[PDB]
Amino acid sequence: DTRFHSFSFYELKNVTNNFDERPISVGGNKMGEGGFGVVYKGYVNNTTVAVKKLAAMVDITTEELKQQFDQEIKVMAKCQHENLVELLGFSSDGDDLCLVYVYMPNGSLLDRLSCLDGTPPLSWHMRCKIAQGAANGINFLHENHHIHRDIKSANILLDEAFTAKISDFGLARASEKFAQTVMTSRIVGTTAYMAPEALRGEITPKSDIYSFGVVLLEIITGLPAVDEHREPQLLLDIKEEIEDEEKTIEDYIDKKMNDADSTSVEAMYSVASQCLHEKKNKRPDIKKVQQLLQEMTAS
Ligand SMILES: COc1cc2c(OC[C@@H]3CCC(=O)N3)nccc2cc1C(N)=O
Repeated sequence: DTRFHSFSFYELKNVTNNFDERPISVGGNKMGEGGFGVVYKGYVNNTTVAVKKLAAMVDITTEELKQQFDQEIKVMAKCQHENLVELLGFSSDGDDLCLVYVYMPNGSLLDRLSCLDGTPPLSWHMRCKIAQGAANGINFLHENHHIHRDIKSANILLDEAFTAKISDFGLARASEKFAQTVMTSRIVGTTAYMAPEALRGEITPKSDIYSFGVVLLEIITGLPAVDEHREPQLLLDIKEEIEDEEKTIEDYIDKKMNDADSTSVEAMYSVASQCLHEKKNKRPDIKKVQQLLQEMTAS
């Protein structure tokens, strides 16, 4: 139960060069974006920070956007951990709602897997630490009775040491009876990562495990979760191709690595495969996932 800094909108507007939407690669301040806002690089109190300015980028109301702003703050006040991005403050005065975070110099796992802007590919050694760190962050959330509901590589940020930091808690849901699955009338999340039961309205921590399985496939292959000009379009379908012996995990391993070994790659794939079980009750819990990922690098 934390209390955060309250920033003025105009200081955040000033330190981000009037919310310069041009990418940093061309002299702007934009680091990235989501369906609910744009992230800008800022400089407050000599400290580099990230400023997420909330906007209706997809079909969403002002009231729903304010609820996600409040929910992010509420979750960040309760959940502080090594593998969760740190909220420094917020801005609720003036024109837009802003959320200020600790600066993540290596951006998102999605951007690093795609080598966006010419960044060097992540080694298998770094990818293993990222998978372990992301699982430790999800474990902390589930231990504190929170369901993220939007686990994906755009929501796994990378700090100055490539430590994984789960981000975007605007859709997170608390549950005193952590088990006991409930339903919602507003289905939210990212389609390419969503569990079948989440697509139907169910709210359960088992859906976070399924989404994490898609993230593990992106880590192994370097492929995005969805690509409309690829066969298969959805990355999750490669699990079925491998099960039906049409292909092997070796046919899909990211070629942009030089230090992957068959044993640890097959160990990570086995975890991803278990996470992606269509029946939610057959998936492992996050504790089991954490254990399997630790055994993957043990020697
Ligand atoms: C929340 O803080 C950041 C979000 C970044 C980002 O986000 C893409 C989506 C939208 C919001 C989200 O959480 N994921 N892409 C690239 C770089 C980012 C850096 C930070 C940062 N803290 O430096």
